[PDB]
Amino acid sequence: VLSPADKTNVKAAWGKVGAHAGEYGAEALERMFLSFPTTKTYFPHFDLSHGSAQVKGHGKKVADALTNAVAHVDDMPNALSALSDLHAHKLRVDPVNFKLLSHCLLVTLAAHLPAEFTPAVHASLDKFLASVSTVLTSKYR
Amino acid sequence: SDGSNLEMRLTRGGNMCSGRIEIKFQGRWGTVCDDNFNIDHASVICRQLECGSAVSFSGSSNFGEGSGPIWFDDLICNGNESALWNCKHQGWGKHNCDHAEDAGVICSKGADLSLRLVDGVTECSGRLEVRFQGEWGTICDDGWDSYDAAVACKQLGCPTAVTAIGRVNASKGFGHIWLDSVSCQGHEPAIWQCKHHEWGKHYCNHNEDAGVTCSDGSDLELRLRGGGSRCAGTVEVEIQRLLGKVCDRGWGLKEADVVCRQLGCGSALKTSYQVYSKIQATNTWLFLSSCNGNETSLWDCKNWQWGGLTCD
Amino acid sequence: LRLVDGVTECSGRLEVRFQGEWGTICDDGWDSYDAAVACKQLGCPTAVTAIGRVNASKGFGHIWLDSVSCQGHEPAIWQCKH
Amino acid sequence: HLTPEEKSAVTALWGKVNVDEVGGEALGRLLVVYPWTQRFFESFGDLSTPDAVMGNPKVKAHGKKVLGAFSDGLAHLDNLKGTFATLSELHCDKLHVDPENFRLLGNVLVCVLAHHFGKEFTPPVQAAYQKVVAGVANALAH
Amino acid sequence: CGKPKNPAHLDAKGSFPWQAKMVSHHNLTTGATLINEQWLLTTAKNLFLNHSENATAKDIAPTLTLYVGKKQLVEIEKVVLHPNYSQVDIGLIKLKQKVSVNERVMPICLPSKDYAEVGRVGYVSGWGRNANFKFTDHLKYVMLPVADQDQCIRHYEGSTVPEKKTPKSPVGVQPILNEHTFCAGMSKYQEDTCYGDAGSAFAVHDLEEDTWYATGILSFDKSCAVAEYGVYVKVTSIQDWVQKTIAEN
Ligand code: HEM
Ligand code: HEM
Ligand SMILES: *[C@@H]1O[C@H](CO)[C@@H](O[C@@H]2O[C@H](CO)[C@@H](O[C@@H]3O[C@H](CO)[C@@H](O)[C@H](O)[C@@H]3O)[C@H](O)[C@H]2NC(C)=O)[C@H](O)[C@H]1NC(C)=O
Ligand SMILES: *[C@@H]1O[C@H](CO)[C@@H](O[C@@H]2O[C@H](CO)[C@@H](O)[C@H](O)[C@H]2NC(C)=O)[C@H](O)[C@H]1NC(C)=O
Ligand SMILES: *[C@@H]1O[C@H](CO)[C@@H](O)[C@H](O)[C@H]1NC(C)=O
Ligand SMILES: *[C@@H]1O[C@H](CO)[C@@H](O)[C@H](O)[C@H]1NC(C)=O
Ligand SMILES: [Ca+2]
Ligand SMILES: [Ca+2]
Ligand SMILES: [Ca+2]
Ligand SMILES: [Ca+2]
Repeated sequence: VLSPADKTNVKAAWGKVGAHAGEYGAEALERMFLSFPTTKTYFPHFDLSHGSAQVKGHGKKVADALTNAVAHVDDMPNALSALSDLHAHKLRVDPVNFKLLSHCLLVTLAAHLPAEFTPAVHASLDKFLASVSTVLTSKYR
Repeated sequence: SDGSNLEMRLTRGGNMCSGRIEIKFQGRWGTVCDDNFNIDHASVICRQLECGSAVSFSGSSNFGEGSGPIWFDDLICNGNESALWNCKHQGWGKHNCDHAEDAGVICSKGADLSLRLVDGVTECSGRLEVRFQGEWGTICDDGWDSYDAAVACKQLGCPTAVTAIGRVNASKGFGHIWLDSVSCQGHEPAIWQCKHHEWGKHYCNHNEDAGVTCSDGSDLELRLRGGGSRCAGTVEVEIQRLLGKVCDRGWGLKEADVVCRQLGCGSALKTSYQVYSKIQATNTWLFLSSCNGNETSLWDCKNWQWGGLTCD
Repeated sequence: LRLVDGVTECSGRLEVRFQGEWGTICDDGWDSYDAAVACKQLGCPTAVTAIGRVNASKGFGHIWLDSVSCQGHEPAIWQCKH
Repeated sequence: HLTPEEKSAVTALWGKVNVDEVGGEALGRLLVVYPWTQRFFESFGDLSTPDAVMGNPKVKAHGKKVLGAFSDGLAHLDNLKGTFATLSELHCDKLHVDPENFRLLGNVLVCVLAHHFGKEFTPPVQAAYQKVVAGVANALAH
Repeated sequence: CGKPKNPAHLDAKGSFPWQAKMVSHHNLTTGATLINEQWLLTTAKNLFLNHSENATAKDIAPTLTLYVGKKQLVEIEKVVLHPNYSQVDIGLIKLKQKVSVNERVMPICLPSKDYAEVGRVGYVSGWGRNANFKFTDHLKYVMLPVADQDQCIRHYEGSTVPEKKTPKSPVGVQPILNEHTFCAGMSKYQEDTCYGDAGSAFAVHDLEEDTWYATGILSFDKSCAVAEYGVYVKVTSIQDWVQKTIAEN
């Protein structure tokens, strides 16, 4: 569970990330695609070339979703209701991908903000991303 | 029973005049549910303990879950009454509540409330500090806006003409974060008469301390420095006698029109300037939030912050 | 089961009835075997079966089914997994 | 498998790493983020708080050893399967570390490599690094 | 009864025989417990997979593949749900042929006395998801302490009195909580069940009789360490229907 100190760490880290969140999300999407090709099956109608604006916008959307989740860390299931229903029944995204994406997102932060990515902040971000993934994948059926 | 044998106590609080409400009946300690609990109940309670002027009332898990039976629920009380057990109620020991609905109260007698500013340019500019139960703390900036700054400036008694948010030139505080999510409407006599999140569970950190800058309006100046003319360059702000720059978190031509209009230099064209001269370095900055574009001055722009963040 | 807003009586948007009202079907998971069983159920030729609504308009009301899988053996649509 | 460009990139980048710090940091990150892995390292004493594991010399020594194994694997990219066979038997027989924990180590190791390299960790070389960590994880599995 | 070969996240190496693995026709893994030579226990939610709940159990039975021991296949004959499945997710499954009890296939027999006392330490093993949300290749087993019922009700529903309940499950989905359930907290190292371990027995080791007793069947595995409590159905509250169903078949 997210302990109150854990919440403070997550809040501070996502405040420090700043407006670069959209770029980081796009980079995370591209990195997940490149590392594990199998995750591209869920984007058949997507221009996945280098510098594509489509994946840029998708990463911006994911980053905005995560920022909204952080703002509502105490009531996360309600914040991600629509996205949970979209990823659970409509798209039927497998749970594994989520963890993959999380790791990718994490590494992106480590690549751009080494100073603030202390081990405690690492634990906090991992717990928060695990909670988000579990909420989005909960109703998988 | 006429109520003489009954006794009441506040437990698990900062001191005797604050905490969870408990009462003794039939030799058993118990709590009171927060159903239909308001400031009238709080005054009734801080009329009987000799602690006066009930500051705040709570509910649920503010002070921790209690133990024992529950005596009262769904009470209706007036603002002036001798004791809590004289109010109209369904019956002793009759309730639909559980210990996740216990009630707590904070009175003024233990709460020696006071407000101050520290570590700023002028007597009434800088970081806000609130005294609670003998300990000084700060206020989280989340939800801190111009109306709250107006209330604070009026509370301390210095000009209310221009009241901005932001801890100018002030460093991060140490200690407690007593207040958060203050929601003053702009006319309350003190910052703690407004609605605000509980005093316990805050996730802010000390990089987020709140502050205010109050001024008559005769000490704020705005200039363009660096360039061949008064109408082009980097925008610099001299507030009180402190010099600083503006951060471009959301800088666009929309706010450049307001700034150019203020200086009387026409309309904004480009967000850059030929490097004619050199400008000195400064550490305090000003941050803006989405000016509409038709404002007659940059000071009228909604919720502008004077320091307290970084432009990394 | 009915076909509406199509070129002939044998092509168009597919509708199903329940509780007394008609409703539409989502195309996701709708494969050639589903169209084959839909054609077979109705009194229409079944030599060639294709997916898609031809020059038909958008739906109205409630969507009363999604992601079916008939496999081609079940005589009727509602006997399939849904 | 690794294409010649990926091989060149991965070898060149690994040539810039330091043995004595990055492996220890990766191990400490695994201990702090996934608590159930402390059971195996109980021998190293106090692992209760992050600063303790970061400040433990034994953690740094074992990080050095695992990084040496990783460098050996890099030197035997073609024959990873036989390179780590002894270690596979060791972890399968005496310790009962599940195959997933190896991949956990690989991900934390990649994280700290990103931490150290900064901008230099371009996604194309990260793909190769993911492939090599996957290879070593599979080789150690059973 | 109750003699495993070896009493003892950590990879099992000869300790949990009663466990059984199930996969639906659309490749989702779930767990089950051996109760006797021919009968099992499982959660009802593991039976309504990829089809509407209006279908009959006869339609469910042939669509589920079942493994026991070391990847030893078995065939399902019948599936019978509890008449009040909406509030208790017990579901029993009958094997095509009675299994030959051996070290890798051996049941877990049921409590004669309740063991869901706060602080009691029990064992839970399952084929569910892991830290990377991939189904575990090797059987996993964890140790959990029983947790207070009132705290669990507060965690998932807020208040104990029915009129005042409101959903507050941290993982979105809400479990079935009533007098037929009990909850368990995380382990010492913050280990908790996740997707796919439903149906696994909450085993308690009684030293006086040196016997393992199945105390509950996990009915909420969506906690995945995000929620603080996992939810189980009490076997003692289900003993009678189990006995009646076994006798009737
Ligand atoms: C932290 C985890 C994730 C978050 C916060 C997230 C968030 C979002 C958001 C905000 C949208 C846009 C919805 C809309 O515009 O209506 C979306 C759509 C989508 N997501 Fe995710 N997502 C996550 C994980 C994943 C993963 C792991 C995959 C696949 C491997 C995935 C695949 C998709 C797809 C295919 C769409 C539809 C895009 C489209 O139709 O244009 N998502 N997600
Ligand atoms: C995935 C890549 C891994 C590599 C390359 C690796 C390599 C090694 C090597 C070379 C040793 C020998 C140390 C010695 O002889 O003193 C060792 C020992 C050991 N490893 Fe691993 N290992 C890996 C994964 C893991 C993981 C994931 C864990 C636990 C989570 C683990 C736990 C241990 C333990 C407990 C020892 C013995 C330490 C002691 O008792 O002194 N290993 N490993
Ligand atoms: C998409 O395509 C179908 C196939 O053509 C359209 O159906 C046809 O719609 C036209 C109207 O443009 C109908 O024409 C009318 O026919 C009657 C025959 O008695 C006549 O009285 C009218 O003067 C007029 O010509 C036509 O009957 C109808 N069907 C056929 C077989 O041609 C359909 O409207 C299109 N749109 C949708 C939403 O499906
Ligand atoms: C930041 O704050 C310090 C606080 O000390 C400012 O110095 C104060 O200036 C006012 C106005 O003249 C005086 O009343 C105080 O006595 C001063 N304090 C001193 C001199 O210790 C200072 O000007 C500010 N510094 C910067 C760099 O912004
Ligand atoms: C400035 O523009 C806004 C947006 O239309 C408008 O509401 C406001 O009244 C304007 N202010 C003045 C002083 O005209
Ligand atoms: C199911 O619940 C009903 C509620 O009235 C009860 O009468 C019945 O005995 C229950 N059945 C079982 C098998 O517990
Ligand atoms: Ca209430
Ligand atoms: Ca009430
Ligand atoms: Ca803030
Ligand atoms: Ca406010």
